Amino acid sequence: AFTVTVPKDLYVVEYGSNMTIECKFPVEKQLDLAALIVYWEMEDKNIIQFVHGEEDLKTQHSSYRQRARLLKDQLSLGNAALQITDVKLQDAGVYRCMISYGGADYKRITVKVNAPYAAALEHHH
Amino acid sequence: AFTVTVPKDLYVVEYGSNMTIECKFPVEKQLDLAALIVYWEMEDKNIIQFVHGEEDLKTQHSSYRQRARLLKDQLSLGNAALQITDVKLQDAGVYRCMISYGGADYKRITVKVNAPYAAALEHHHH
Ligand SMILES: COc1cc(OCc2cccc(-c3ccccc3)c2C)cc(OC)c1CN[C@H](C)C(=O)O
Repeated sequence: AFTVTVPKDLYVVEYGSNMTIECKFPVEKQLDLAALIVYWEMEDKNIIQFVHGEEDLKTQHSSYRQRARLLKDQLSLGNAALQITDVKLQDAGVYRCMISYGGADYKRITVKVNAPYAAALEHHH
Repeated sequence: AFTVTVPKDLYVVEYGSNMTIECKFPVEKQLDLAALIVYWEMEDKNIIQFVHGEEDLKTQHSSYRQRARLLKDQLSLGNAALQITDVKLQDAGVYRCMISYGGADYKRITVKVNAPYAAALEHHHH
């Protein structure tokens, strides 16, 4: 069966750093880009959509603009890796990577964000 | 674009009855089952998986045992309908219909559960 796997289903990262959350699917041969679909979301807001070799960002949620990229470089390795830069406190939650490449499956990844008092306090108001 | 559509994205049902929540996907002429993949989840609790023309119950969440069917007949019509029987108070929430058939898409459906005092009282006391 075609199954998406997640090497680590929980990440805890420090406010303001960068994170790469990985999502693995089988790639036996050379990648067939036109058969590939990658959807990354967080809660119910789109982070990246990838169909026919191109990222589509019309969908992408405000709070992910210019901070979220899919390392297409790893896709040929079978790795839909999402890179978030300048991790905010509002990035903590459940992410889902959904992959269709001759079959389909999806997996959740939970992200916790440690933060110093100051950043938490400004998130508070 | 491959688009899953939901004719009704809100359902109101009475406790202990059955509900059928509707989810439609494009099929022009006769269906290719080896390409069809349907997942019904509810707030990240797996309800149904349908792969290779077979429902997969290996991931089915405890609370949906033998209460959930996918109407296998109407799949050729472009109809992924999830059928829940003996609707519980914990069946209220956001459902998600995920469909891969060449393209891929998913849609949410909210379900509210009306229940009389006694049933709500046992649910409250759980
Ligand atoms: C949230 O909506 C989505 C979701 C998309 O992947 C959703 C997606 C992507 C990959 C695999 C599985 C899947 C996983 C397990 C079981 C069944 C399917 C799923 C649901 C792609 C989209 O775009 C291609 C759009 C956008 N709508 C527009 C109308 C469109 O499809 O053009």
